[PDB]
Amino acid sequence: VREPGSQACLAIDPLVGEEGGAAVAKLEPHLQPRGQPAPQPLHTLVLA
Amino acid sequence: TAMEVVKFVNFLLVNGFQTAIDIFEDRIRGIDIIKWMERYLRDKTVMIIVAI
Repeated sequence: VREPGSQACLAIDPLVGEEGGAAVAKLEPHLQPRGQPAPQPLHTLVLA
Repeated sequence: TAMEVVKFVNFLLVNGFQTAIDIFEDRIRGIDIIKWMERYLRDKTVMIIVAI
């Protein structure tokens, strides 16, 4: 008989870098609000 | 959509996009309607918005 002492099997486990991983970022455009005095289209009429 | 398209064009212009639409480019469009349309159809860089 032989003993597995020296030849024992190996388990594996990755060295995950999640602890130092950057996050996913969401973008939102800062709308030029119409609540603030934004301009409007100058629909014109004629006084005949 | 003519009513809502005006609001949409306001939204785009206020946010800095040069929107070409018939009701606003009336003067240039009047010179030659088909040429006016072709100017934007041929140009590959112009984004076209389809109001369904």
